Amino acid sequence: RLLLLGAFHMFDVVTAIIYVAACSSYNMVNRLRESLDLFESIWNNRWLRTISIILFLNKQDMLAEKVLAGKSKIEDYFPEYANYTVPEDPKVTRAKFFIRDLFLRISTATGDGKHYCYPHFTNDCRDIIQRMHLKQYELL
Amino acid sequence: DEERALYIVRAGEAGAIERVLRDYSDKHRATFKFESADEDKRKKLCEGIFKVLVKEVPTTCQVSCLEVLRILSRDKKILVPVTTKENMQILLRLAKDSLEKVSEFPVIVESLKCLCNIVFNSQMAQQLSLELNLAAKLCNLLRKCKDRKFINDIKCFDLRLLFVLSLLHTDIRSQLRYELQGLPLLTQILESAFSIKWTDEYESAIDHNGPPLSPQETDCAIEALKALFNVTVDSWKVHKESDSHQFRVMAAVLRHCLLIVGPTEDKTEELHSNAVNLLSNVPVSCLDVLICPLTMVYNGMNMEAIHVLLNFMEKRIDKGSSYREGLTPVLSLLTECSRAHRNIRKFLKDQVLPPLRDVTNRPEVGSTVRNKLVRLMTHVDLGVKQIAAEFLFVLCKERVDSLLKYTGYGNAAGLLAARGLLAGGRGDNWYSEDEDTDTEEYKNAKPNINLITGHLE
Repeated sequence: RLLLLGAFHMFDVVTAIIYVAACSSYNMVNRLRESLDLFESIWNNRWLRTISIILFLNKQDMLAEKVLAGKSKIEDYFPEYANYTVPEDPKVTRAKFFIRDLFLRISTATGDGKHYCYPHFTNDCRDIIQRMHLKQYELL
Repeated sequence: DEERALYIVRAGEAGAIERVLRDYSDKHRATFKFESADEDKRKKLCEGIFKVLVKEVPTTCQVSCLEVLRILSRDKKILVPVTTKENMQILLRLAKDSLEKVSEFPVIVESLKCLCNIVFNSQMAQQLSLELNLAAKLCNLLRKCKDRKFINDIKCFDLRLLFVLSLLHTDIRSQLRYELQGLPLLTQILESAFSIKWTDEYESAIDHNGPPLSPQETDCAIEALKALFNVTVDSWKVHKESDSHQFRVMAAVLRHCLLIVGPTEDKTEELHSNAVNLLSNVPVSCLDVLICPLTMVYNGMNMEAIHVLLNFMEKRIDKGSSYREGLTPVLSLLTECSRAHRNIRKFLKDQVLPPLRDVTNRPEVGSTVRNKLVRLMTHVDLGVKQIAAEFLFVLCKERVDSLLKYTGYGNAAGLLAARGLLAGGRGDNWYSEDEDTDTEEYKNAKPNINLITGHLE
């Protein structure tokens, strides 16, 4: 069975843990720090030293809108955002990568080789091709 | 600079202009950013040029004037006072109706280039294009070049102008597809570039020792493929029974295109990419001609084109830049082909997911094609991470139990959650009766297996 602790028999409260946390709560006051603390508490336990974790990061569009609006800035709540190595609008991909890395750095430290973490973010072809055709046109 | 040129143009001496304008074109040949201190003078020069093309002049003077005007027309601001119907009629008159004369080809080429620049840059020219009926004249010029020689440049730039007009306006696009016979004519152009000699109704004769193509034929083919993509954008919305014969010939021509090489290794990729882009608009029920021959060989069929497509995708994954614009069309085309046909799906399943024999390694680590497609399943982008999962999900007959064997629950959790099934289940489609395909070693190691990770501890 798999346990759902988000904030084949599926149950809501064992072989795997499904943990979901909204990624656009950094401005709200913060909640992202609480989520990271809970994740680091569950990952480093000793009773669960062989179970893997599947992580879901939803509400991406709300974060995109919030970062494009510009009313609230990340660095006001997460001072580590500055001096961050470079990897739509260029101010969204950096935010998404930073949010993912905050969770990833906790896992890599300990437990290597006994369990793993799987992070997931939760016609288009014609539009993609038309936009590519427009952008790449070169004047004679 | 422009003051002396304008004065000597207003003077009117035929010989002096052919030298002054040529020198001006030589000095400015690779400039694309203009400063605002030189605007007014430039504008005046532009008008002066249009004042001299009305009178009769030698051909070299016309060529020089058109070269200078092409350079000036790059900047958007100058065109506003000089976009009028009387001015455009002169360009149309120069471009066009007897092709017997041979020394007047460069004039036609230069006028077509100037029209391309003017139509793309400005906005009123697109509105005048409907009034002047440019598309019908372009198609007539295309038909007039059926058998003549020394015609490649005119055809290439005619196709370029048609592509621009179709891209920037919708009324002209609707005029080409349903009236004016756009689909046959353009198809014929391709059939003339590749030199196809039909063996059967929808089959062509292919020689392995065939000579490579030429740069000019490559350029004509590329322009024709782009224009044909713009014409048939809304084809899949409504399909009748009287259009199948027209689309099957197009599919056969594209299949013949996929089996030849260009001059260099860089043009071949562009040719195949444009062919793959066009193939995504043809209705799915007319794509069987891709495996049309009955003689890689599977079930007594010929499957070289599918192998070429697979190699194309595998080589595109290797470089790690721009996955969104480089992997969506080919993966979508392969999934659509595999959903509706039976031979293609079985061939691809045997080529991508062979029977399992290595159990002491994780799916993500490795260098085979299965490993790359599994690594692609956890990506920040949504389109890539969904299409790469769906491609593997189709090959396994939409059964969860067969997907979890090859990939693992951890990698497939996202796709399972998206489709609403997180437990044992099946897809909506039913393909055929399940069989047994298990290797012996796996049968030994199954009791001690890890379902979440996908390998043996």
